[PDB]
Amino acid sequence: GSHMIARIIGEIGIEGARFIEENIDEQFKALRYLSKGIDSETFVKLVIANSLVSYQLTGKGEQWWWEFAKYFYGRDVKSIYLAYKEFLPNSRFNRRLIPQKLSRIRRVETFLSTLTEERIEEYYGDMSSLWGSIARALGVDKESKTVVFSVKMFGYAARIVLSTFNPYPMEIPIPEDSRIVKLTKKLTNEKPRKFWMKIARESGVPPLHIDSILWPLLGGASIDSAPPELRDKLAELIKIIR
Ligand SMILES: Nc1nc2c([nH]c(=O)n2[C@H]2C[C@H](O)[C@@H](CO)O2)c(=O)[nH]1
Repeated sequence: GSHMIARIIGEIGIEGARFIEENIDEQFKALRYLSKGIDSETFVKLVIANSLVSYQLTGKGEQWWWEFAKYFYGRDVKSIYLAYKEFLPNSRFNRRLIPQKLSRIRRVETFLSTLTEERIEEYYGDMSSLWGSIARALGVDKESKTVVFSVKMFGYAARIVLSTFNPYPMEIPIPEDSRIVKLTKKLTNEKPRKFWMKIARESGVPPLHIDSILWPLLGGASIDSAPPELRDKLAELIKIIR
C-alpha cells in the first residue's frame, strides 16, 4: 500500500529513477536514436509536439515512440504542423482523433518556434516555467496528463542535447494515463494526483520521476539489466504493484 510503496520508492530514489530513464525505458532509447539524425532544436521541438499527441494510440506507447524516432531520423522538417499532417495519417500506432491532435500541434507551433538552443537550456533549468508556457500555449489546465507528460519528455530530450541532468520539479504531478490510473486503483480509492504527490513528497522522488519507475515496469520492461542493489529494490516494488 501507500506506506510500503513510499518506502521502496524512497530507497530507489531519483538515482534509481534516472537509471531506469536512461537505461531501461525504450522511449529514451528511441530519443537517443533520433538525436543522432536531426538537429538539436528540431529534435526538442518534435519531442514536445509528439508528447502532446501521445494519446488514444494503438498498440503500445513504446512502439509509438520508436515509430516517431525512426520516421524523423534524417528528415528535413520545417513546419512541425505540416510534418505531423503528413506523418500521422501514415502512422501505424497513432491513427485516432487525428484532426484533434493536429489542432493541438497548430496551437503550440508559435511556442515551439521560441525553442532556440539557448532557450532550451534555460527551460531545462526552470522546468516549472516550461510547464506553464506549454499549458498556456495549448489553452488548457497545466494539470492535464499530456502537458505534464510533455515536460517529462522535454527532460529526456534536453538531457541528451545538453549533456546535463536536472531533476523534474516536485510540484509537477504524475501523468494520469491508463497505466498509472489502473495501478492507483489497486492501491487506493484516492485520486491519483493527490496519492502520488503524497508519495513523492514523503519519498523525495518527484512525480515525473515516479512515473519513470512505474510506467516502463507496468508495460513489462525487464529489470534484469539493473545493478544488483537496484534490481533487488525493483523486484520488491514489482511484488507490490503486480
Ligand atoms: N504516464 C506516462 N504516459 C505516457 C508515457 N509514454 C506515453 O506515450 N504516454 C502517454 C500516455 C498518455 O496518453 C499520455 C499522458 O500520460 O502520455 C510515459 O512514459 N508515462
